[PDB]
Amino acid sequence: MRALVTGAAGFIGSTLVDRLLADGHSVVGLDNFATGRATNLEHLADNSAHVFVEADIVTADLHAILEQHRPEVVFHLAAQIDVRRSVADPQFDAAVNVIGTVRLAEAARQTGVRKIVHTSSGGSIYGTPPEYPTPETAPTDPASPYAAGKVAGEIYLNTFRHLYGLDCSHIAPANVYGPRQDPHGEAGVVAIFAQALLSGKPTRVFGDGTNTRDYVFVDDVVDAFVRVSADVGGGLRFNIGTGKETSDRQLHSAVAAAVGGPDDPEFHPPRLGDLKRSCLDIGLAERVLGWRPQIELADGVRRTVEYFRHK
Amino acid sequence: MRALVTGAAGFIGSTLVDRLLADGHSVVGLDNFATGRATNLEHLADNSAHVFVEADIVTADLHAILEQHRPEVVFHLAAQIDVRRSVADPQFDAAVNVIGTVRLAEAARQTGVRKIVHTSSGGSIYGTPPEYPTPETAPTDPASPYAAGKVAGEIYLNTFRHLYGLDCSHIAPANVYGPRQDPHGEAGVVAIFAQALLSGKPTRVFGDGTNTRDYVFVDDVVDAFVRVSADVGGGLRFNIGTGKETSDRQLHSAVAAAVGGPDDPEFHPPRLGDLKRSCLDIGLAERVLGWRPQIELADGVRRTVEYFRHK
Ligand SMILES: NC(=O)c1ccc[n+]([C@@H]2O[C@H](COP(=O)([O-])OP(=O)(O)OC[C@H]3O[C@@H](n4cnc5c(N)ncnc54)[C@H](O)[C@@H]3O)[C@@H](O)[C@H]2O)c1
Ligand SMILES: NC(=O)c1ccc[n+]([C@@H]2O[C@H](COP(=O)([O-])OP(=O)(O)OC[C@H]3O[C@@H](n4cnc5c(N)ncnc54)[C@H](O)[C@@H]3O)[C@@H](O)[C@H]2O)c1
Ligand SMILES: CC(=O)N[C@H]1[C@@H](OP(=O)(O)OP(=O)(O)OC[C@H]2O[C@@H](n3ccc(=O)[nH]c3=O)[C@H](O)[C@@H]2O)O[C@H](CO)[C@H](O)[C@@H]1O
Ligand SMILES: CC(=O)N[C@H]1[C@@H](OP(=O)(O)OP(=O)(O)OC[C@H]2O[C@@H](n3ccc(=O)[nH]c3=O)[C@H](O)[C@@H]2O)O[C@H](CO)[C@H](O)[C@@H]1O
Repeated sequence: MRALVTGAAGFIGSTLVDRLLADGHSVVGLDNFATGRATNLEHLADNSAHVFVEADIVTADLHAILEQHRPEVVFHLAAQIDVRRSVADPQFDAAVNVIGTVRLAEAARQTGVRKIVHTSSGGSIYGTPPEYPTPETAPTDPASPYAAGKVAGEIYLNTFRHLYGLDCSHIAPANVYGPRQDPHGEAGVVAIFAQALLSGKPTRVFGDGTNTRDYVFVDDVVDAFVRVSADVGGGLRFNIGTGKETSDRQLHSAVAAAVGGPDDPEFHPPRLGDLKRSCLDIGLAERVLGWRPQIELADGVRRTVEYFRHK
Repeated sequence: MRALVTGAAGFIGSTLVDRLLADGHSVVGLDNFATGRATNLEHLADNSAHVFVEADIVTADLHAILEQHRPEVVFHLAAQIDVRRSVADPQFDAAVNVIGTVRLAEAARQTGVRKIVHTSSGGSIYGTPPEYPTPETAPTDPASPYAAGKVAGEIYLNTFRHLYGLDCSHIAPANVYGPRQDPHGEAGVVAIFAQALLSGKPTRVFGDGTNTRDYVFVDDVVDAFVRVSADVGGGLRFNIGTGKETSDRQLHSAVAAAVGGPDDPEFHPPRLGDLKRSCLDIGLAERVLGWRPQIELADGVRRTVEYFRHK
């Protein structure tokens, strides 16, 4: 197939590009390097099955781009990713995550694209649901602008599906970690911890450290994207996680172990916009896509620390 | 109270301004005249309790405006209102209806505003719903970009409510009609019919004329805004309608009978994005707010025709 990946210079995006190429697809990457990194794609310089387009999804002529490249599937991973940043500038977050998605859908519906695979946020969209692990049937209740824009994006794509029959599915990951996650990013606790502990710099947890997340390895997430790209799960969201909770404090201990040395984080005040608890029910992805996560946290953390050592 | 009404130069907006003035409130009207008309407010030239601000919610410094006027309640009626226009340019519709709402909320949460009363769209947000009349508990399923943006607007305001305790309620009217509705657009069937039939100009219905809507009179809708402005229904949507379905053809007959001319509309192709049926369950507004619609269609049509006769 011809595939186009927005956010392709990023952590999950670049990993997805690699998988698609390995599966024998031709892949257009698109990114504006807001948070992405050239080194994430540098290995592809001589691969003729890959073409990279620098473009801002907010302002670029996406119609022209899609008309030129004719992707069958668009994997949409370009986004403002930081919850705290979304609180500080909700307009900017909404422009990238909502307007950007709308512009892409409008371009795609006119250029013969079969399907857009959206990236939602399984971690943030549910808020404080009565059910953990949380199924997709649980009402959304975003408590950050980031979460709100992600929901908004799903809704718009569902709208384009009704209007034009432009197919869509929403990949809703939990907390994704692994090789290529930015060590110096504002988000990405595993990368942050690995970076800090390997350089013997201070680390911190927020609140009393009891916040929980559902940590899912990047390769597992990438596999879900691939599975959902087919003519399946139309207009549906799929939670992509492990369905297991790890506290901030427990994760610190797990990274500290893999790195070796001290397990002694500082305790800082809670961050406005951050949920206290997150855990995804992944039953639908299994029943519908045949998808199951392969990597357990211990194994994944090893692989991640391994990566950060080599760099 | 100190009120601010966005979309104040518009149909519902100007009518709401009048009501708030009549109730003894001070009112700041805000509009950019995208679809609003100065003539809707000209009667206030020498009214001592209204001040007008010409501003675009997408780009103006709303922070400074709200800082100056310190409104307790913002009635948010500024929007791109045409479903077909939203299909033709979903980006523009999203910019006004989503980005504008976000900018407003972000300004409001910083300027001590107590509550934003949002205008959703009870007619469009449910798409094709499971049942008619449709209650607020029915899932949203927008099938036009306009509908999608209204849903997104609700969600963002709920988010700001979580973040900052900036209160919000969502007025979700059906199909509003009455004096001051612009007769020169493609939206606002009652006004379009009334002016055309009065002038002996051609009229049209779309498809086979069987589309139904729930026609609710502007004065009733305005009363709902007033009631919900108090500390009641935080984070909730209220359907505002009559719970009665009238077909396009039936509506044309009603307007023609009031005008007194022929009842012979042209039939034009169906409009992409337009739902076939709309009917709202108004039980929640009745219980919580004590709101009930007073004006039946026949009465409302008469009042509307008479406004256009003398204008
Ligand atoms: N990492 C997680 O835990 C996680 C889980 C759920 C959702 N997500 C979603 O996954 C996607 C990828 O995130 P990531 O973890 O790889 O982070 P990332 O920052 O590495 O990737 C995001 C990419 O989008 C690009 N981008 C941002 N704004 C853009 C714009 N206006 N135009 C073009 N490109 C733009 C960035 O430059 C970057 O390369 C995002 O949609 C994110 O919201 C991430
Ligand atoms: N008429 C209906 O049947 C109905 C029912 C449900 C929802 N609504 C909502 O009610 C509200 C009022 O609509 P209406 O029927 O009075 O239509 P209208 O066009 O008369 O009023 C909308 C007003 O918003 C203003 N506006 C638009 N974009 C703006 C911007 N960027 N900055 C500032 N002002 C801007 C317009 O100039 C206009 O005065 C809208 O939010 C509409 O979506 C209407
Ligand atoms: C629950 C939730 O909304 N999850 C989403 C959110 O992740 P988060 O915003 O939760 O990601 P993050 O890596 O910033 O935080 C994860 C966890 O680690 C903790 N922490 C973080 C940094 C640090 O130095 N120390 C520390 O303890 C933090 O308190 C939290 O409980 O955004 C991601 C994109 O960026 C994804 O969309 C996730 O699905
Ligand atoms: C069901 C629905 O989504 N309703 C919403 C939508 O109204 P609509 O988009 O339904 O409003 P409209 O006045 O454009 O059309 C109402 C009805 O009148 C018919 N018609 C219209 C014009 C004409 O010349 N002849 C004719 O027959 C049309 O086929 C439709 O069935 O948008 C409004 C804002 O603008 C509100 O948000 C409404 O809640």
